[PDB]
Amino acid sequence: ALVPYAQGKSIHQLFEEQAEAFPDRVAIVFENRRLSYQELNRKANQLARALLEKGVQTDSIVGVMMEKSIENVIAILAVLKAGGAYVPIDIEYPRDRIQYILQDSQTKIVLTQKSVSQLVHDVGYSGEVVVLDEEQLDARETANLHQPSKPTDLAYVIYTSGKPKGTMLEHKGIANLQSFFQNSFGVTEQDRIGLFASMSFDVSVSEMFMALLSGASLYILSKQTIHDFAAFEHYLSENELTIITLPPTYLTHLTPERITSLRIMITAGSASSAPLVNKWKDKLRYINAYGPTECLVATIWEAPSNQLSVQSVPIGKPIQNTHIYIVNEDLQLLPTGSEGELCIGGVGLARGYWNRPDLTAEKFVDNPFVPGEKMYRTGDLAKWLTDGTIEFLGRI
Ligand SMILES: C#CCOc1ccc([C@@H](N)CC(=O)NS(=O)(=O)OC[C@H]2O[C@@H](n3cnc4c(N)ncnc43)[C@H](O)[C@@H]2O)cc1
Repeated sequence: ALVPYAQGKSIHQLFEEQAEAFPDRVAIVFENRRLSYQELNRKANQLARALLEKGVQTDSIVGVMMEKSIENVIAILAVLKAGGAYVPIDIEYPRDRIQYILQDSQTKIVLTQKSVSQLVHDVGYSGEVVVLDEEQLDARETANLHQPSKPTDLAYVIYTSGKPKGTMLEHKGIANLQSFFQNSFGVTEQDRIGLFASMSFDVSVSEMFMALLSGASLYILSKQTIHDFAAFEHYLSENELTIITLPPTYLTHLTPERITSLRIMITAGSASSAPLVNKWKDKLRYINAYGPTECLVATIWEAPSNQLSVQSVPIGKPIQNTHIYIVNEDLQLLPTGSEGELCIGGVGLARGYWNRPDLTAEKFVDNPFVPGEKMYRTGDLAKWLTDGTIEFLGRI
């Protein structure tokens, strides 16, 4: 790779390495409960062995219908360790949408919990249902499994909206992001990282593995904490959280003077205004992160430090091992200042859309610039600036 990363390693392999180096460090926090890296890893291994016994294997797609919680993360890690990929199904989606995802994904096994069992019943799911807080796992072996794995194996299928489509992401993209987070944000095991997004929104993937592939601690925010801006600020300050990713629409309601310990604020998913950036960029490192679900994150713009106010907010430059092409309708490259479609190549590109071969071929085209690879057509309008940053301009 152009930029070094842990090539050849799976997500759970990278997590296991952190658990070996930082066994007694806090890995995950939810309300009054927490687990160390060693405890989290052992519990994930016990559940992974149960999942293997039930038949989970390479490119098994496993539904997860759970409340955000420590146990939710145990389940994700266990699916990966068993060799499968997870499909997160937010339990607050409407019943019609849950049923569509279950049917489209063709998953034969759904991981849930006692408080969600009735919803699994009421959506009519006829596959295998594992109620995790009814399974007896404590007696199972806790060592790592070392199942066969390749970086090109599926890691997760996340649905977006035509009809919702299951976007298929492999391990390699997240391995590259481990290296990106450590190089570009300087993430270390000392960091304390909040988890804000729904597990059905791929921001949550970034947040979870930003912590757990670096030895840092992951603080899963409760619904009560998110629902009250003052409670959110108090939680971040009392727990001395150092990194958080937010929608700009949430950030606009927060008070910088009430957050004590953040060193990085990332916004993602929509544009931040220049006045919002100006309000935060001198209190901490403000980062605008852009990307489609089809590659998680594609570009970032960190507001340059110790500079006067900005009047606009670029989406920045491609992250490591990722390439941006701004092209016309004939996929020809445009010069600086010309508006065109933002297209993406790189190690984090999705495999495509689950059981949508024509749509996949339409959106993941042959990369004209790198023979043998694919390039994703985002439908986003953009242009280059002469300083080499990109301006997001809306939809084509
Ligand atoms: C470090 C770190 C993690 O960083 C990220 C960054 C982006 C993502 C996205 N995958 C989140 C997202 O919104 N995905 S989405 O599929 O629901 O929507 C993608 C579209 O949203 C818009 N978008 C998306 N980020 C922007 C933007 N920063 N400005 C302005 N429009 C945007 C563009 O239209 C994208 O094509 C996740 C993690």
